[PDB]
Amino acid sequence: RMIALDGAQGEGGGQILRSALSLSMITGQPFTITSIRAGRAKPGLLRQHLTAVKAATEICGATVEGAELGSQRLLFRPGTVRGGDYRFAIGSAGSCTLVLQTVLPALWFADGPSRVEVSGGTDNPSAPPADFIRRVLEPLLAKIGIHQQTTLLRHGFYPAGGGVVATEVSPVASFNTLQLGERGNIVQMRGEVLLAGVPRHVAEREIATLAGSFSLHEQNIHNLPRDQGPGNTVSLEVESENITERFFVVGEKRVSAEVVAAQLVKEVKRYLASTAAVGEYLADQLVLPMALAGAGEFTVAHPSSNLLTNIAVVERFLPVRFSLIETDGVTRVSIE
Ligand SMILES: Nc1ncnc2c1ncn2[C@@H]1O[C@H](COP(=O)(O)OP(=O)(O)OP(=O)(O)O)[C@@H](O)[C@H]1O
Ligand SMILES: [Co+2]
Ligand SMILES: [Co+2]
Ligand SMILES: [Co+2]
Repeated sequence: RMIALDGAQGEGGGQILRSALSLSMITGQPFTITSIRAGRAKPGLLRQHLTAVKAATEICGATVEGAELGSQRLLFRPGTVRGGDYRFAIGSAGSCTLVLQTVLPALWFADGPSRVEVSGGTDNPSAPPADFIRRVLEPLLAKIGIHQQTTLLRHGFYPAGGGVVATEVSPVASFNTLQLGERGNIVQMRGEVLLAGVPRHVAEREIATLAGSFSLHEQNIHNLPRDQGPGNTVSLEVESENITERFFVVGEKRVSAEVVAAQLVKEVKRYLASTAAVGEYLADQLVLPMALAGAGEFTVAHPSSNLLTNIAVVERFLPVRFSLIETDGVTRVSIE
């Protein structure tokens, strides 16, 4: 029939819509969603979300209502998913990777390989950076039997954007079972600073802060002598025995370089303070792929609203069921 979704679910952001689009294309099940981001400062469909809808529409030849900027209602009726070479432009500093997050799962079930290229923002503060997708998520997808490779072609910063991200995807031959338990011992911690159109000395200060708190196996400075810009992100990649995570902070307008590294340090020690293998963000991004695979599990310290939202949406579209059991401040998310 028709699946009616409440956009106010969880934190009431764009996540429910992106996950809905993915699952609708895959299952063929049509859906309607009201109150899309209705509680936000900038409510309704933004350029990122509209581009996500337009991308999903082009890929499966969908019947759509309300695909417009600021629209808080969408009706989406999917058709047949087609593999191929796709290109989309957000037209702002909107997250390229979140647009990719939307349509990539559908292409896992295509006839042949596909490629999707999206232009826009590349290092948004509240989205997975292309480097996170490539180095954290995708190695885990591969273990599940999903083959996609993401490449950042060009960096785009707020507010101009102009960045470019592309992903290559092959159809899934066979799904597998990935079971992530405790995080296990730390193998390496790599610190990285991205610079573009901002003072050079900034990077050296930020790395010094990191090394004092963890001692980095790598201290990397990546200058972008182009515009590009202006932009600055500080990352910390945490490689443990059974998993690799990555945390980042975007150096902003007013804030000093000394503190942006410090708040990254706090965020990382928070992750380290738990035995949880998966961070709060990666947790919500593993729900759909594990659901589609029919099995799998992971541990996370504190299940976010986006995590629980993705679970709820999945359960509406798929016959899979998630159990969430907490053991000593750590939550095991498993498919029953
Ligand atoms: N630092 C981070 N590293 C990796 N992934 C992240 C990070 N921050 C956010 N994400 C991911 O980006 C997505 C955020 O979804 P969400 O809909 O909340 O976007 P948003 O930027 O909060 O905008 P809004 O919520 O207003 O729509 C989630 O999948 C989350 O896991
Ligand atoms: Co949000
Ligand atoms: Co490098
Ligand atoms: Co780079």
